[PDB]
Amino acid sequence: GSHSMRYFFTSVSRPGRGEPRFIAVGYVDDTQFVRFDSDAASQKMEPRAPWIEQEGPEYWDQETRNMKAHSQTDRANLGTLRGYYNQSEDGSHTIQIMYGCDVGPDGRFLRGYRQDAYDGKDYIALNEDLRSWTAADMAAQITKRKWEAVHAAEQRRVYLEGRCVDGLRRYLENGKETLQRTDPPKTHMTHHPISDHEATLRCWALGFYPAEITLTWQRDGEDQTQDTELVETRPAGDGTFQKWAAVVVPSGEEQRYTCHVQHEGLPKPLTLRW
Amino acid sequence: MIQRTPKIQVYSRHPAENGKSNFLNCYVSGFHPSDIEVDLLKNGERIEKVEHSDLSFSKDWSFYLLYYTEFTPTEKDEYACRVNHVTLSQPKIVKWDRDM
Amino acid sequence: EVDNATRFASVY
Repeated sequence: GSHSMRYFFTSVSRPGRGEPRFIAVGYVDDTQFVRFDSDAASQKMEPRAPWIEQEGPEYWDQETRNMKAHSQTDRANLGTLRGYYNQSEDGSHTIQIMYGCDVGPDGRFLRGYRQDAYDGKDYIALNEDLRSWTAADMAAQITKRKWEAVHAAEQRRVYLEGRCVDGLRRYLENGKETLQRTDPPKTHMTHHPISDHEATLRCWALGFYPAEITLTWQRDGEDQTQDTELVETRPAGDGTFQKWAAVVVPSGEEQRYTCHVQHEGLPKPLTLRW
Repeated sequence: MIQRTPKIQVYSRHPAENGKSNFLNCYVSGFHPSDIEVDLLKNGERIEKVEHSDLSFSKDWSFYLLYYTEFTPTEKDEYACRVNHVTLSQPKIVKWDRDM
Repeated sequence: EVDNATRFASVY
């Protein structure tokens, strides 16, 4: 299928405390493969998937140098934004950055992203044209003027269409055994009486990869929803994911209900009947 | 500056079978700021070997973290997740239900 | 492979 690489960066100022806390993670699809954590002993870019360990020491020295550099630039930007907004030095503030690229089944660039947030809200973002910026407020307009003057969009475009794609393509090859697999969901269905007259029917999807999935309860073929309790998709902790959908049904009619499961690891969607 | 309260799910990596080694997860998501306290509880006492994933975030910038510990469920032992965050007035405790 | 945060293009 198609594939994606994403890096997520969080800097949190802790005033009177140490330097800002900085955590960086990288993913290919829903698989984490690197991390950098300034509160960890390592002070280096560390592997989090096995297929990245075959990268040589020059890779780990470049990614580590770049992560430290990202940390430093965030530290400075924290002070800059504090000045733009006239916020006091005593409060803790957060910069978050996401960027990365998508390729299709042919390995060609399909989408690229770079977005920056301050205190949990959009700050500035590269547009899908990879040439212009959206500034979320008055302060980000200051940054937008600077980045227009310094040709930042072209530099980001070069990275997104270039080294981002090159690395993603390599990681997909070096980790094809895992990154390019799908694990289909294993579905359970469980019965939970609420009274003599009602019962919950819970449809489970377990051990599935990648995380995107759709669970629907249907009564006589008709997609319930409205009264279908759905929980957020959640990590099992082994690289697979879980989810369940629950529907309260009148006692006696459970056999009319069916659970519908759509997932990319399934050749056809499933309909399971109670 | 914003605040978002965490969502909490407490669950096991594998379907629970008493006497069989497993992992006890607490998944906290949708929260901001990133400062959060998450403890896993065994009959009300705090389990010490508890690790977490690296801080990451969703499309809306809200954070998520998985806290987990190796455990062996029994039919009588009670497990829970205790979560504190600036948006919670008191620590919130969600008991582990093997049925969710 | 991460991007570079060392140019004027990274400064707010």
